[PDB]
Amino acid sequence: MHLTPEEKSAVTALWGKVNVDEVGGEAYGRLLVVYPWTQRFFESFGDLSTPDAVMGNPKVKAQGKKVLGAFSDGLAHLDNLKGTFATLSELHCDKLHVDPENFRLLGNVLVCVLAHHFGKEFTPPVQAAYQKVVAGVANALAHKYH
Amino acid sequence: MHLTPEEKSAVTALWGKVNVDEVGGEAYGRLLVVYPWTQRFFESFGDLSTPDAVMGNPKVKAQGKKVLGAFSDGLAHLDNLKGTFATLSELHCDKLHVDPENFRLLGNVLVCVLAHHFGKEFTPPVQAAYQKVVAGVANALAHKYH
Amino acid sequence: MLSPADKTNVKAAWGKVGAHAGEYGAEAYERMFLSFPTTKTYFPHFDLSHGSAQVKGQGKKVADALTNAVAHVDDMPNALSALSDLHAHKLRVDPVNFKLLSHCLLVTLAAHLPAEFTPAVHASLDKFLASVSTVLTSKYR
Amino acid sequence: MLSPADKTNVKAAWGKVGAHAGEYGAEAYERMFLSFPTTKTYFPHFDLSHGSAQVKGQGKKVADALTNAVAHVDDMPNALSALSDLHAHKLRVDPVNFKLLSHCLLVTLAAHLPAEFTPAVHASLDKFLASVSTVLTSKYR
Ligand code: HEM
Ligand code: HEM
Ligand code: HEM
Ligand code: HEM
Repeated sequence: MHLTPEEKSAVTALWGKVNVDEVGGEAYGRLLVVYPWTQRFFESFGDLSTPDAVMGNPKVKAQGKKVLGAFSDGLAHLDNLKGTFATLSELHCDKLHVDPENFRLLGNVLVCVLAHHFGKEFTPPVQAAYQKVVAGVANALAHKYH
Repeated sequence: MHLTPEEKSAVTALWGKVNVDEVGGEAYGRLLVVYPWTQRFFESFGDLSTPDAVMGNPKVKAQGKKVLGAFSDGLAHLDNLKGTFATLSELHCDKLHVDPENFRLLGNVLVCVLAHHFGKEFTPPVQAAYQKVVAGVANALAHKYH
Repeated sequence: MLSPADKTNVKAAWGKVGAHAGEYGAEAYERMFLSFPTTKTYFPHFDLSHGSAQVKGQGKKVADALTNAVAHVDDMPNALSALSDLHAHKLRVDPVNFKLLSHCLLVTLAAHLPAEFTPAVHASLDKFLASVSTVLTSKYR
Repeated sequence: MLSPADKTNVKAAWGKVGAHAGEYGAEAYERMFLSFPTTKTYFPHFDLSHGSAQVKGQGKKVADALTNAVAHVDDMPNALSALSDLHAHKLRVDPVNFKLLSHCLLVTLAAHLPAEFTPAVHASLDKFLASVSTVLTSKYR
């Protein structure tokens, strides 16, 4: 993984207009609606019966906020994602048992949410830069699996 | 690429017994029978209509030989597969226009052929070592695509 | 399998695409060529610069096919029969690439249909494009 | 779509597996856990060491399901219906992992059936395991 200076500036400029908590809850709710097998980790969260129940569930919103907050802090370390997500990688493998294909699905749902939120500002080149970033984050979180 | 001492020893010892030309012709033939859309690059090779015709076609066997011969040369440079295959990477992208998913398909077919040829000697741990290596080589060959 | 509710969702969303289907089809291809450069290996004969007539024409033909599938959603295999033959016997695009274009069509729709792209509609569109992709690769072997 | 020749090939190959089907199911999971370590996330409650009786048990169950599928090759969705319900609504294995066990299945048959794993039989078996996987994931959404 490698970004040009141009790609980096495009990622950072758009991320400055993101409400991390709102975007986090909308991407993580849409992950659970669109790919419902990812609900397997969240039986303790209550009502996930319909799309409206998922999107309105406060435990789903809390999880999204935690996950995007970590993603966000990762954007300050684009030159060292493997070193930044090393400990979280170990935790997702050894303790949480999350298949890393889930990270890839979240990445594509997040790109769809940014396009929905920014409309025409989310141009083809800006999408291409974010596609590299989410693949890089997913690769960094899968790195310590064994 | 990083391989344990155990994985590297498993790879090298088995490869000392491979007849590169025979295994090459068998693996490339099976690739064209099992995933027939891969025949799109080989319209000048002759009759590819039935399994027998593909397996007995001399141009398929020569192509198999070629490809496994270069694969074999890569096994001598396991610490730097990207630098070793940089020139062929650019050739496959810019001149031959081959989608790199084809490299992953050949890798799995090659694993099946090694199991067919060696039997019980191709144990679970030996297969695992080879899975890492074919994945490494496909990634090295896709590296210079743009 | 598409449920009755999915069918309703797709028909509503594609109806709001309306006359822009061909422009959106072209934008989805441009998005895929930039984000996933290995897909450019199937178009070495194309001028791939932004706004080329070849890319605009490909966009329009792919939109027309999707419009035919929405109108015949209960009989897709028969409606897309000629295209499933062409992709299996002549173009022979590896099946992984259908998932990359479907993703780029979903991004394109999200960016142009802010009111209509709800969670439930996103889910129905994703399923519909997976079903179209399944029909177009059904005769590969 | 499985042709008459594919069905004949699959029934002849699975017939030779015979009473070894459970042994071979177990070896396929063992091959899969070592080759693709991410699939171990679905069995945190298992002892995954070589020889494990829990892996042997899982191998036998899967192999019996496949025998049932071979016997009902023209009626697979109904014969595997409980099993498609279980994977979609309780186990929720991501669909990508069925490709990985199918490859490991094929490697195991090659390693144990040299005379029978011809190019044509290998192509029919891969088509059959993709059909089984398609039925098992058909109710996920
Ligand atoms: C960008 C990708 C992701 C990032 C950065 C991320 C990050 C995190 C963080 C920071 C935590 C809290 C760790 C702690 O307790 O110290 C966490 C917990 C967790 N994550 Fe991930 N996550 C990601 C994707 C996912 C996905 C896709 C899933 C499953 C679909 C998942 C499942 C979980 C679960 C089950 C927990 C524990 C929740 C709890 O105990 O309340 N994560 N993640
Ligand atoms: C292990 C992976 C591979 C290696 C190491 C490899 C290597 C090679 C080599 C050494 C050549 C000869 C080039 C020359 O003229 O100097 C070649 C040619 C070629 N390769 Fe690859 N190859 C691999 C996989 C594939 C696959 C999977 C395909 C497509 C299914 C493919 C498509 C081609 C084509 C179309 C040619 C040109 C053949 C001709 O001259 O008619 N290669 N490759
Ligand atoms: C939603 C999935 C798709 C649909 C509905 C679709 C539909 C079509 C249609 C209607 C045509 C034109 C046939 C004609 O000229 O009459 C076509 C051609 C073509 N498609 Fe597919 N397509 C799809 C996916 C793909 C993908 C993923 C690729 C490659 C990445 C692709 C590559 C091509 C190519 C190379 C041609 C021939 C273009 C030319 O030379 O004019 N298609 N497609
Ligand atoms: C050919 C494809 C497969 C078939 C035919 C199949 C069939 C079965 C069967 C018959 C059972 C036992 C159900 C019972 O208790 O009645 C089962 C359980 C299970 N399968 Fe699948 N399966 C397949 C693929 C997979 C894959 C790829 C995975 C994950 C990588 C998987 C994960 C599981 C798990 C975790 C269980 C529950 C095991 C336990 O805790 O006892 N299966 N499967």
